[PDB]
Amino acid sequence: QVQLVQSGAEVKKPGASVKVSCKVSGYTLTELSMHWVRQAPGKGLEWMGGFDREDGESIYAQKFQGRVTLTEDTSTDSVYMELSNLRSDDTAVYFCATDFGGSYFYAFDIWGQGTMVTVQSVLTQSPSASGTPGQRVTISCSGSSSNIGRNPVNWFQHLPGTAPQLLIYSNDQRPSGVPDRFSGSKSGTSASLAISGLQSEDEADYYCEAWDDSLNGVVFGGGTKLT
Amino acid sequence: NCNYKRKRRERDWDCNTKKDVCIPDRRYQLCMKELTNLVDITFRKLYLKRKLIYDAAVEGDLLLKLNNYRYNKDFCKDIRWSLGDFGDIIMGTDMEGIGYSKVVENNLRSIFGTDEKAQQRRKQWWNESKAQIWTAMMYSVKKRLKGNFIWICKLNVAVNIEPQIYRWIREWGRDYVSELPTEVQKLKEKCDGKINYTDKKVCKVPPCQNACKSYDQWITRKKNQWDVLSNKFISVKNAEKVQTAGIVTPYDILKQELDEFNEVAFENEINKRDGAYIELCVCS
Repeated sequence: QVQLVQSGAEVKKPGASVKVSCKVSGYTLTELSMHWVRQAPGKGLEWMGGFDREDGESIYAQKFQGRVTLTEDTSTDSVYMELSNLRSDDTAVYFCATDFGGSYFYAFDIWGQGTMVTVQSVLTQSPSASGTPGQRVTISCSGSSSNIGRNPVNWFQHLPGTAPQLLIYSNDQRPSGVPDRFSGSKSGTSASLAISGLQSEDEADYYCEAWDDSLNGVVFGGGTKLT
Repeated sequence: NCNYKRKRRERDWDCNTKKDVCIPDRRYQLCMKELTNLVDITFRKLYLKRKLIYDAAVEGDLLLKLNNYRYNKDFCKDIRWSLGDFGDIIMGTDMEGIGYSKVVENNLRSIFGTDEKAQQRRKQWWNESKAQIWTAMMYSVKKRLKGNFIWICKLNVAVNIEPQIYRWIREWGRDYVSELPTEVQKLKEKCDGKINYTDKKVCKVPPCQNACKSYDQWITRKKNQWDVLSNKFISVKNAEKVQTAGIVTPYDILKQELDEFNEVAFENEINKRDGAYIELCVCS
């Protein structure tokens, strides 16, 4: 039992600042990495930054390096992320997630419920997919050799309303609770998720994630929605 | 071979590839996938470290599977033995240095250098990185169960530098004490009891005489393996000039690692003069 609980919804005026909390419940914060990602209503998942605990020295995305500052408080067992110079398009839902056992890995495991705040991408996925109960479907991820070629790939099942959940990590491995019908593969410069026997619980948007050596950051794919 | 691990003792120690030493099957299977396909501070610090983490995470994953997902001491020692080999590869003390390992060495030399001052930079880089490599091997074991996680395996015990030949004698002695009861339990079933009224079954019973030739074949590989490994230890201990805290003979390494290690019986066991063997496989 390891929970992540974030603060309530906040509303800010364009240009102001906002600080979101993220508290751990059931394991010592002192060992986790505590990254952060957001998703606007229309747009997809985007990775902002995180605290690489194995080395300290938190890392951020590229066009965010002058707006985000991550703090911590060991007494309250929580993390804080502040965004300055809030633009109108920064309206989105912000998540805190960690890998829980990763040093240089980002197969996020424990996610928060999100925080509603009111004021493309290197990996390329198919714009949309559709299938019928009982058939094989194949969502594909394609990127350069500097992100997918030489690094592991992950997959996510994000149901709008709830937080994403880890589906596949290390390009081949599935967690405990993930059904057996899911499976991943990677070859050359493209990964692909496979759902053998599409059932009714596929009402989600699917993303691929990998580490880009040239960017030194976590990158997400555009997105893919099945029906 | 970064796919799965052969079952325990499916293959024994290889004393033939390099004549001066016996190599355990785990060393061959050590995952070095990313460490080979590598073909400027960032060349080593960031890139080579990531490549080594990707390999260490796999090794720590397949070793957990090798141990039937049991989180016990037998698993921690497989981590400890393998993490060290990763180090001897980086530090240029890999005793095997054959085949796919030759590519890794050339890769490291094109990064750090080739002279004496390169081993130091490589030995230094291992010290300032060995901890992170241990956290990588513990990846799968820690991801698997978010809660209820415990540091069964300890860090400093695994990242304590020790000559490779030492850590392999530790692994060998652990394999010996696990194998001996089995080869004896088989012997007991087919040779216990007396045949007529006072004679031993091995004198006439072929079924017992066959289990003896199996034990005779096994104990001979153990004696020979011990002979090679202990000679290779003497060659290294004599050439290193470091006191390594209380280890003089290779029998000390077993005393440290094994519980209730009676080297008197060990010498008797590997020389076919122990008690149980005479009662079961020696007629007169």
